[PDB]
Amino acid sequence: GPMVHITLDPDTANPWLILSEDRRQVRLGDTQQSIPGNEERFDSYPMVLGAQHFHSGKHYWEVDVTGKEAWALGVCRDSVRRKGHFLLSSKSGFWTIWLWNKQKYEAGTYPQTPLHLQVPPCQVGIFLDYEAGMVSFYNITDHGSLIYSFSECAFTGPLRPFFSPGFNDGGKNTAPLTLCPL
Ligand SMILES: CC(=O)c1ccc2c(c1)N(CCCN(C)C)c1ccccc1S2
Repeated sequence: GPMVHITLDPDTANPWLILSEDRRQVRLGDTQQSIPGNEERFDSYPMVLGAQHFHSGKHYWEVDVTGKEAWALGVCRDSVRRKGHFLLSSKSGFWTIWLWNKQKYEAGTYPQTPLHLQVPPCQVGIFLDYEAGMVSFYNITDHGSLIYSFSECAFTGPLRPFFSPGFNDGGKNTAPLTLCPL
């Protein structure tokens, strides 16, 4: 079935992130870690990928976001640029939604799409359908209602799970993103 056990890829993790020993959780740090400047590491935002690669098929996983004032989740091409600033956009190889400022939910279309959520999600489900060209986001707290779906994605190559526990703000928002047991 589509449920997949995601683990986080340490080689991609921005130095402002702290990964748990089992690589199932990630949070913002108060200072940057001193770690290699390898080509796969996001250097400008607190972002990290899952280790898993998807070339085809249906895949599903869930993330706990309880109480966080900001986070971003989704899928991206493995080929996305890792160094420098960029637009989180489905024109740039990312299919993502996010929260910031405690109550501003947006989908990473270009331009961005505001999302009106009646129930703030505590857990989010991410469903990837490679052949259908779809990435769908579900509000587990609201009985699995649809938050947003990207369609007509027309994927090539491997895709990766994408995560951010927030941006750097002054040590705020330090609770982790946690991959839920499935
Ligand atoms: C849209 C875009 O390219 C974009 C690029 C990077 C980031 C981002 C938006 N925001 C949303 C804006 C935060 N700014 C205003 C500080 C975000 C949200 C949750 C977690 C991490 C991040 S960092």
